Amino acid sequence: AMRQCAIYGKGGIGKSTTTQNLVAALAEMGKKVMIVGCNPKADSTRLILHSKAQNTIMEMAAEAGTVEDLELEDVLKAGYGGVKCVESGGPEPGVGCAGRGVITAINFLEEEGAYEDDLDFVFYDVLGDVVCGGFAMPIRENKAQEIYIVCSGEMMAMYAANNISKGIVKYANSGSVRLGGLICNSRNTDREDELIIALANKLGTQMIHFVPRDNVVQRAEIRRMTVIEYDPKAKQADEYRALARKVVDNKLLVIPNPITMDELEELLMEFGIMEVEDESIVGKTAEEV
Amino acid sequence: AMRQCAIYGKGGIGKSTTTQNLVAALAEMGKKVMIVGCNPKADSTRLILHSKAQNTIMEMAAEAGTVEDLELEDVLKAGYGGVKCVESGGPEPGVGCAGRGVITAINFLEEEGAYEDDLDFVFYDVLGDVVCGGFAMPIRENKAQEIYIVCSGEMMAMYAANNISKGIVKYANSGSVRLGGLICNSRNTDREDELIIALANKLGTQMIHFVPRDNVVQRAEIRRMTVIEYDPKAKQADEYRALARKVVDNKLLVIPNPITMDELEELLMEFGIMEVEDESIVGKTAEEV
Ligand code: SF4
Repeated sequence: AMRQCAIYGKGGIGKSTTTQNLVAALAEMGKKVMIVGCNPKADSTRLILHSKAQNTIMEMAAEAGTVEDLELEDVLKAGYGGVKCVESGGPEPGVGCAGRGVITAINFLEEEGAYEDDLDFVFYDVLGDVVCGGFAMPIRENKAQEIYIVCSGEMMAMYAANNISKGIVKYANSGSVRLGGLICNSRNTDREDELIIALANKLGTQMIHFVPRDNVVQRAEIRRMTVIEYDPKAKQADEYRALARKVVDNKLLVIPNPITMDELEELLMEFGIMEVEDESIVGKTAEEV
Repeated sequence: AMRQCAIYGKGGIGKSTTTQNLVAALAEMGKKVMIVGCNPKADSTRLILHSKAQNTIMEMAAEAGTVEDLELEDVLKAGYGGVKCVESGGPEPGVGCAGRGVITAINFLEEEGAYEDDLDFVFYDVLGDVVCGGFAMPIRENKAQEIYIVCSGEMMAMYAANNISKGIVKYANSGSVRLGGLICNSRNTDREDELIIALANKLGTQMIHFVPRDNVVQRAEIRRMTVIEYDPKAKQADEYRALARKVVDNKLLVIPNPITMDELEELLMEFGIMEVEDESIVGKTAEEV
């Protein structure tokens, strides 16, 4: 029973680092896993392969002329734990849709049969900075049924998480696509552990894990490797193991309930990241009030 | 001579705040300016209109059934300095392309003739987090000829800036679309003033302004207004005036020269934001080295 998963979330909060460390812990569970990277920069596999940047299907279809002129040897690599690694590649900037890099990539892996081969998990590392039909490709073409959203106690991350949810909603009533939970990637904001459980409930799922911000994640990272690989005996290593536990063992897959902007500011004001408004000074000069 | 401009750049570095403050100083120059907001959240006009969030063409085409059922009174507002303000609106999450909200909006303004009416400047606030053909709509349909990119001394902002540039390149040899310069929105990183001039040269333009990070921008902002409007006698107000000067007076419009990733890490390592690599430890456990 090979399960199809995707890790969606906003950029710059270290989504990929957690995707890769989660996956590394699952290979330590003895699960064969394949990461399909879907970002324009090739950052979705570089901790598993010890790479500066893995070569992408777009760059190499450009070398060969078309996609059929490519063989799986150099498209799909494997590293720590025989974790298979593809990078889809980015759209030609300013002209292509991002989504077509990702279909080109899934189609190329269905055809050279990497999907029905021995695998336990597929994980698509997808950006959530814009929730358009471009980035919703693995949702719409029913390639990822289990979506876990990475966020933090901060507006844009949570905004992203809600919008990803609205998309799961449209496609839920014509497929197996469900939200399996949220993951807080700590930004050391005061009581964000709580904030993301609050959000996870008003959406109808759980906060399946709180990932703290250790120092070792950064020290393993400058070595182009995971914390599971660098120091298995650290606190943080156990954090990812525990997340990878919960993901196998999870059966709480839902069709979420998106909130409003007003409701979202509630959550941010209540837990104190957002400042409680004063319209008694809105629109007034330095001098007036 | 009404000039068509776009402000492209990565999110979360306060692009919109500088777009709106720049435009506010131009209304103080006595220029009629229209901001066309292109982001899925309505944050491109809210400092000019003192608004929580301006209503968007997408939400209101949804009310009325189609776009023709809308009149310019409530689509296009005006605030501080008779600065016209439209918000394009976002794609239905997970299904539409972002680009079609922006064509639907420019087409609606061409037809109800807001473009040939008395105007000096048009400014499209466009996201740069993904440089796909979706967000390159104002470039491809030759609606913005002068593109000024906002960035900072940090990897992703610079990456964004280069990618926007690759886009200007593809569309330059079939239109008047040019890069008029970069703008560093300081993040108080040590010597980023320098870094962005270095980048602006290896690309072939200029760093047309350095915008510092004042405290007053934040205090004007919680009042839903610009610094030009809140305290004209601050240092920061003068900063935006100087930028708005340079933009009118600018005639250095180019077809840029994108650099590589390697060249980009050069610039980051040279000015000290990026750490000088050691591959003598890449791939080694805590224990080995
Ligand atoms: S659908 Fe999204 S990724 Fe595709 S071209 Fe449009 S905005 Fe870009």
